[PDB]
Amino acid sequence: KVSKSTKKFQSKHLKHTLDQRRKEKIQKKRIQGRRGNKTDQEKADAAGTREQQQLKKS
Amino acid sequence: AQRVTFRRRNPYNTRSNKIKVVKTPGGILRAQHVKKLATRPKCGDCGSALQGISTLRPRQYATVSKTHKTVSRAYGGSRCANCVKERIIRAFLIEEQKIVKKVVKEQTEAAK
Amino acid sequence: SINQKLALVIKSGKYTLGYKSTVKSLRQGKSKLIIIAANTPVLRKSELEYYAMLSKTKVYYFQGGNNELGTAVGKLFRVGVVSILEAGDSDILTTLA
Amino acid sequence: VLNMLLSLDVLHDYDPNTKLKGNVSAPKLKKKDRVHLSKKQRKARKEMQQIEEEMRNAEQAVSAEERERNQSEILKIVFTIYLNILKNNAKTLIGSVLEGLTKFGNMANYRSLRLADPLNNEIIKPSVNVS
Amino acid sequence: AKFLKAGKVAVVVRGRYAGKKVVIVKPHDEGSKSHPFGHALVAGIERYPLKVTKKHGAKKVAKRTKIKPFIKVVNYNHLLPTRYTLDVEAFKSVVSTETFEQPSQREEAKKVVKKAFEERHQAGKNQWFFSKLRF
Ligand SMILES: [Zn+2]
Repeated sequence: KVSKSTKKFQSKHLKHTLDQRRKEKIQKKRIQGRRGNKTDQEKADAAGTREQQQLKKS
Repeated sequence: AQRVTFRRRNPYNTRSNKIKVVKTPGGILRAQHVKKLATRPKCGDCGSALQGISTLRPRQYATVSKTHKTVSRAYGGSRCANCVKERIIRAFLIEEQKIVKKVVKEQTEAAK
Repeated sequence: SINQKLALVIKSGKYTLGYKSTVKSLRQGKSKLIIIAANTPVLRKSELEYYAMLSKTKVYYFQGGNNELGTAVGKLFRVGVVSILEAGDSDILTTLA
Repeated sequence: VLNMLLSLDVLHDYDPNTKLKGNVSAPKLKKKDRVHLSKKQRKARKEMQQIEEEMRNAEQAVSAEERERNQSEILKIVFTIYLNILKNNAKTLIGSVLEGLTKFGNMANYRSLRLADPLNNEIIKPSVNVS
Repeated sequence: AKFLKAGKVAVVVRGRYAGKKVVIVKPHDEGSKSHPFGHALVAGIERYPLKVTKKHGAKKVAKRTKIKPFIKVVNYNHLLPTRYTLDVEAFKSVVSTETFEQPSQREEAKKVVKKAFEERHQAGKNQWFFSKLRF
């Protein structure tokens, strides 16, 4: 037997939730093949520490 | 299998209006609004529920006798037993330390 | 060392481990020395100090926590204070320790 | 002596998102392991946190706007020192002056004869003041 | 040595009289049949006397200096012994194990303790015992 909250959610919020999930999936697929989308930790690793940068300059 | 609804102005499922379903002496199901549950008084030092004090709504304490909302011990009804014991021990030890420090100061200023 | 003397006392002598037992023995006047761990709470430490002053019981401040003192005694649990009722075979009392 | 000006951090800009040293700490005290605070104490805690947040923002802004003014003044002083050394034409200070000009020029609008090698010499390879 | 002996002043830390000052009359280290634990019979102050100034006179002074006593059987775990002493020679004979099984003996013991405490307070002795502990 379906619960009341499940019925209410499926009648109210299911459609736009699924549409938003599809939109996020499409955007992720589009951005995966592009260049220039890196996280803060990844960019910090790429730049390196001050000592690493001074070594790279030298 | 009879369906019931609110009996007051509020049509929304807010915390203020909560419904229980009861079978009246007429043989039918009807809604009843339930009040907010009372909260046990808490100790002012550790926050644990006070023992020996009845749990009532804030305005219901004005209608009961003092024995139902106090404890015969000092700070009874405000602080629990362990907190009072710590307060007594700490106060006595602080006074003793003050006496000892005063004696030490008297001795160390007595050289000159 | 001091751990060897304590271990010998536990092996042969008489002891009480814990705050309640220590205070009871201090009240009964059967304590020869109280070893206090450095991890004990300040209020209980001050109460023990006052009780020792009242009962004229020697105090030794252990250089370690309650777990180090428990391991020194020989028990796999923490002990916050030890009281020496009888030295027994050891000589912790003789050496002012 | 004159080589210490080469170590002025205020005349350096690094990458905007440089990686710093690995620092790990508890993000927050656990909810079940909190200390009891009275309602007056909790309200005072909220008030002092609100004060502290705005003080932190103001201090950040003030430090940001003072670093630039200090950088300008230090640039003026350093360039005056370098140019006066050059006009004095001291044969033993030319290399350091040129290295400083090359390092801090874009911030503006023989090893046996010297002692006490510059700081981080293992990583700071001299661009102009080579051996 | 032992410090929980007759005449030793203690502070009660548990019970209705928590924080009140008592004096030990008869220590029982092995306990009793009805109290199988290390306990002590104590006589303490339930209502400390109020301070008297020069403005007060006659009947008011007689009212302010009244002392209400109490007699209790207290476990050692519920007492905090002090380093101070107070003489119990006046009422060491009324406070016994029997006193707490006969209410009339309780009444007589409280009467005697009240009289002794008021006399000692009016004599000016033991100012610390007759002063409230602020906790
Ligand atoms: Zn409490």
